Amino acid sequence: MAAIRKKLVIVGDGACGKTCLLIVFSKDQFPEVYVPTVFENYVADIEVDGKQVELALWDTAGQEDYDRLRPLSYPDTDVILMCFSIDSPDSLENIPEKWTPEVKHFCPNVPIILVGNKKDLRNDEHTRRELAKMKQEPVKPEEGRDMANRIGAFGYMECSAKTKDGVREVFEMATRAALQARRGKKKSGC
Amino acid sequence: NRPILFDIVSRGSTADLDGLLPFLLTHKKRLTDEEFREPSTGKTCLPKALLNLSNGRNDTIPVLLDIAERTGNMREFINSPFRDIYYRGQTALHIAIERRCKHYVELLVAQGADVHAQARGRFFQPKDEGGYFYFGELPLSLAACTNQPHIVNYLTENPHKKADMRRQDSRGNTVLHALVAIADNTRENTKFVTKMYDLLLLKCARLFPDSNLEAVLNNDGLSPLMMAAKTGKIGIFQHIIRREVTDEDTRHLSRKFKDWAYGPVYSSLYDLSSLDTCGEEASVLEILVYNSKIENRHEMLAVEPINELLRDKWRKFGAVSFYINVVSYLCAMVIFTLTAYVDYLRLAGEVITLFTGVLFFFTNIKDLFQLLYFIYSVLVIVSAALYLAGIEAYLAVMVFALVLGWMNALYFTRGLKLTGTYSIMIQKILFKDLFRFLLVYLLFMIGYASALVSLLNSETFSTFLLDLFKLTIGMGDLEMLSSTKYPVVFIILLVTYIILTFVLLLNMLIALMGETVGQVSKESKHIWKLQWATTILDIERSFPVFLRKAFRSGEMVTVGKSSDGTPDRRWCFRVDEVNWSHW
Amino acid sequence: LVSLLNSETFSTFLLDLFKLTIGMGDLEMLSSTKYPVVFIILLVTYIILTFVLLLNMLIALMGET
Amino acid sequence: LEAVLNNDGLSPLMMAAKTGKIGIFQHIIRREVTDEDTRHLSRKFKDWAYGPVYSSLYDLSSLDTCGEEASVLEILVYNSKIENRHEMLAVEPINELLRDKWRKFGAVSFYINVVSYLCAMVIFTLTAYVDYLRLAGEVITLFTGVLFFFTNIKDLFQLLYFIYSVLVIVSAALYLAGIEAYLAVMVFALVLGWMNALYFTRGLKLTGTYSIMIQKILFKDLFRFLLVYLLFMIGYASA
Amino acid sequence: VGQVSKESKHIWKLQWATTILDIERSFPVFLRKAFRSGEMVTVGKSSDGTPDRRWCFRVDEVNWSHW
Ligand SMILES: Nc1nc2c(ncn2[C@@H]2O[C@H](COP(=O)(O)OP(=O)(O)O)[C@@H](O)[C@H]2O)c(=O)[nH]1
Ligand SMILES: [Mg+2]
Repeated sequence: MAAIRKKLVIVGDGACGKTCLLIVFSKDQFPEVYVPTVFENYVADIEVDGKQVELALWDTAGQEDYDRLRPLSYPDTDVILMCFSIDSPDSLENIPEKWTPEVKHFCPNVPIILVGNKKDLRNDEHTRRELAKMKQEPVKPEEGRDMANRIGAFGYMECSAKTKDGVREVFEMATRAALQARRGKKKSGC
Repeated sequence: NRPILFDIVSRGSTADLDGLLPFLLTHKKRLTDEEFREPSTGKTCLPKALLNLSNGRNDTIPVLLDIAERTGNMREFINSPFRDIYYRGQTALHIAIERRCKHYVELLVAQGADVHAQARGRFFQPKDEGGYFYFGELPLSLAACTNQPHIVNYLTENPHKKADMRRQDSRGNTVLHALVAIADNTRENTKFVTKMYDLLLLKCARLFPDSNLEAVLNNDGLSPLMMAAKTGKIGIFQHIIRREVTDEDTRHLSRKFKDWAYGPVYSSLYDLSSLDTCGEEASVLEILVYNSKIENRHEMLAVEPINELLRDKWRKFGAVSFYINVVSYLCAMVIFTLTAYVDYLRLAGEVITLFTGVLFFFTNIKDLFQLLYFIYSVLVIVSAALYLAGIEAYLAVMVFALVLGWMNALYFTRGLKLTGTYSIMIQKILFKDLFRFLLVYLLFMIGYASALVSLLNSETFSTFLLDLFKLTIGMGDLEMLSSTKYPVVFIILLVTYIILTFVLLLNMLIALMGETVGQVSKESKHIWKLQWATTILDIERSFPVFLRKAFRSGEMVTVGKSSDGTPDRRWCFRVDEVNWSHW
Repeated sequence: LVSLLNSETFSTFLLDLFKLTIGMGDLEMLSSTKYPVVFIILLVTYIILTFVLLLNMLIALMGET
Repeated sequence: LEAVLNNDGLSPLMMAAKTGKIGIFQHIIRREVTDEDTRHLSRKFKDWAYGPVYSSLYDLSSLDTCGEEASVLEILVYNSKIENRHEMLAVEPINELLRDKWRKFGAVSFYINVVSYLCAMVIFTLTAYVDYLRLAGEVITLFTGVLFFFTNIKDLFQLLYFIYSVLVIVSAALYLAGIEAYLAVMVFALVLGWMNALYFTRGLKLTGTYSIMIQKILFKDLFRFLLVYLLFMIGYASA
Repeated sequence: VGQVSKESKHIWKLQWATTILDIERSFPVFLRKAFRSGEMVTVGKSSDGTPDRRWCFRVDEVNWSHW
């Protein structure tokens, strides 16, 4: 009928594929030469269950000077994709430490989907050898499942921008979660 | 540098922009980059260009658009929003519409500018929320609000990307809701708003035959008519209620039809959809007199189909069933009066007394000056516990409650037309003037009692106070005076104190008639209808759905064959009016 | 008032209460009362209510009538 | 030129306000001039507009409180003696200034001033009546009366309040003396205090009209009627 | 009261105004400076060049008539 506008924002450590994940979702064409630091001011049309939804995709980076302006993208946020890299274990442990409190502080009572990107690289020989150099291993799916339950994640999936694997379903669940209007209020004042 | 570009854009000189594209391509900079944008609000070059215009003409805009297309950031360039809370969400198209530049609006539309962009900054909220101007946060609604019909026509008829009229903002308001919001009671505003409303409704009808725009509701769950009734915008509500449209294709959208005429007498049907009691959806009449909080509420009842509906209701319940509700309280008063007083029958009636008080409390809790009635219900309770106990103080509680009941009889007088004004006047005096006067007088009396005690030179004060009340009556003798160290000063004071208490109370009567009753005298007739209306509504609310369905006013009429073919059957209430003028 | 005092017993009270409205009569009832403490406030309150409602009548008469 | 003052020390705007010439004062307050060279001479500027809503600045130079120079608003309602005073408050920037002030003090701080007199009334009421604490409060009673008188002398129907302050004084001398007539003085003053409560009612919006009406009746009609009635009663007593 | 009845609303504002003024008079210069109404605005560049900065009190008015 009449498309409903929902705001989606992606927050994660750098080089975990947030911009690429949105880009593959937008044009379904992997950019092999040029990747902007941020993908902004785009709205995508998606239908999940009899409803047509225009999803406005915001993107947050923190390489240089974007961290100062990051907070003002949080207001009026409908759904969040907290992203990290499967081929980089360092990303996982910082989510509970730093990413979560900022998200809760600026925009609480918002759905959150914890996702791990680039499932292909966990089996890659080069990445496996590099992690083994430090007696490390790629982020196991069990750890991601435990983390999702640990921090109240709405859902946990895995993406692969190079192979375009699971992107449609991931954002499909993202908007499905967004369409839920929370549950009233808790401990509301009189 | 950024200030130089801003100044160039401010002047409007296209020549000064020469060489900009080579600079940007050499530096690989974008017009949407942070450096070029103003840090305070994120403002870009194009908004600055739009805000400055020479006789409504700025030559930089096409060059800016051309270079933005050359660099390949046109989408980001035109969709870049402001991030300041004060001006959050504003885009170039909002400025273009606000500045009444048709050609620039068309250009921006042609260049892929977002047309459903929201502007939810604090400056765009209603007055209550601290904002200045509210229009619905959509370009289409913004054009509709500022009396720009050509822009609405273009936005809805453009080939590149049309703007759905059904679109809803964060609040859920549609264009019609915003139109109702910005309307006021001034004549010109109501006229322009009505014309815009009708044009919008007809356009939506043509574009969307199956749907009905007015049916759409906001997050709060208000239709445009209901919101117009609630907020007190009289003119648009009156126009929405008496909408008549000649066009055959859109005939079903209008409300007041005309069935037949026989000369100077005409009988026109009206539409009671969403305007009558015993309906699952909220009733416009009910919300108009329950949570209106509107200073023009009294004038909202003067509308043709509104006023008469109450008289038609009056026949069914008003004039025939007020007796029963009155009588119920009379019977309860008798049952209670039996308290002080066939031992078995008397005990049964005594149980009935507590049962009647409990029933009054049970219906009181369900209904929630009914706080006075609540006090009565509260007082009933303690008596049962103390009666089981055998304590001797339950009589005091019963005394308070009994007097409260006989006083409540006044509320029953208020309902009747004959006593409707007198009861309300007594209550108003008891609340506005009498209450404050008594409050002040009590403290004054206590202080003067202390003064009299000092002149006499707790129990010694209690005797004086009781005998002083007797002195006000005059039955009691002046026992205090005899036992006074300094009566000479007291004698003048005692008379003076009585004068002051009485004269201030005498002034209250003068104050009440003019200061308090001055506005009551003028609006008593309007208030009486409101009082009558509230009483009528409560009667219908009590009755269950079956009982309400028994007396749904009006007669079902098939107005005409609908698009589906099954005639539209609104529940219509005929109105008879004769007029010699015209034919 | 009869209940507070705790037909003829009501007749005496009524006649003497009319005298009380005049003020010539003494408060014979009060002496013979089980609970005068509650009655004392009420008796004054009752007189106020009777008079103030009648005082309002004069205000009502000039403008409403 | 408007800066220039006369011997009395009045600017044209201030004199216009004092003497009651409404039209020129309204025109001086809302002066707007298009000429660029003389732009600084006008008062009401227009900052921005967004369609049907406009927001225009105004100039409060020589028109606001807490200024060393005399305030036009203050002189308009202190020593105006103008029969058109009520219409002078209707001017746009004048009327609204009071509501903006009302938020800061009007609706939030009237309670405190009211309460101060309530507390003083209680302290005085303790007079008739932990011996050491009671004596300390008794000293506080005289101190409160003296404080009321001290603020009364600074402020100068405040002549009624002056009478209250006057009556407080005699009590100390007679209390040291041990004379028995100080009670009469205290009686007069105590009733005066509870009556002064009416002045506190006047400030509140709800009782603002009733208090003033009571005072006016007590002064215009009631005073003269009582004055005549006293003499008539004395003569009839002689008869 | 005939003249009082008509002008009571005007008198009440005068009564309210006098009471408001006394409150501000009592407070010392620092306390008064705390709540100087309006917002300082640089109206425009003056002849000297330093913008004229009157203490201005914004007034909001809407009007459909005209443009
Ligand atoms: N091989 C491979 N590389 C990827 C994939 N997704 C992302 N990358 C790499 O990740 C790098 C940075 O990712 P980016 O989009 O900038 O993530 P962001 O910094 O959080 O925005 C890119 O240069 C890509 O080469 C993938 O699916 N396969
Ligand atoms: Mg990036």
